[PDB]
Amino acid sequence: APVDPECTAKVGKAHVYCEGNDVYDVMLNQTNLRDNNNKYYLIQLLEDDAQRNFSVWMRWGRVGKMGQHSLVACSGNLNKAKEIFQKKFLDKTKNNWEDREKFEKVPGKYDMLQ
DNA sequence: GCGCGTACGTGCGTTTAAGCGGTGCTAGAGCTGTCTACGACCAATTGAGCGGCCTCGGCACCGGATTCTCAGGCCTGGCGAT
Repeated sequence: APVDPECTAKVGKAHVYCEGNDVYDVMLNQTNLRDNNNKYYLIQLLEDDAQRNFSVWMRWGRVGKMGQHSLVACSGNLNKAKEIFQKKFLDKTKNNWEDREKFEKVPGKYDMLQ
């Protein structure tokens, strides 16, 4: 699970956060020819290499384009970083992160790659 | 090949002058009669029209010069989607 190369402030200084089978790195997509949508949204919970400190990276646009981004700082509070990661995934897909081993999908919202 | 905008083809209802048969009249095409205006007939005169003759400048056109306009390019704002 690599850190986004567009995360130029934190790539090569941090890793993706993981626990047991779970991995806090996910790419969302939404494509719809009726209204000409073809877009993406990357989400990553990142932890620094040298110290127990956290951020949520996010990067989005039209598919294959640079678009926009944000690096949300969480200090030593992993629970805040988990909450922000899970909230963005929930708001973009109308369904939970945790009890979704089977990926159900709804209209007007993002899909997710494997 | 086709998205989608619309106008006339097709069915029902209203009502008006087309189509019609009788009544009635004089407007005017056609018949019969008047009579003199004028083309073609018939001839001599004579110059305009047409056949041969020039002769000159309108036109085509080759040399040289300038403007018109199509083809081959260039850059900044509108607003599209994120």
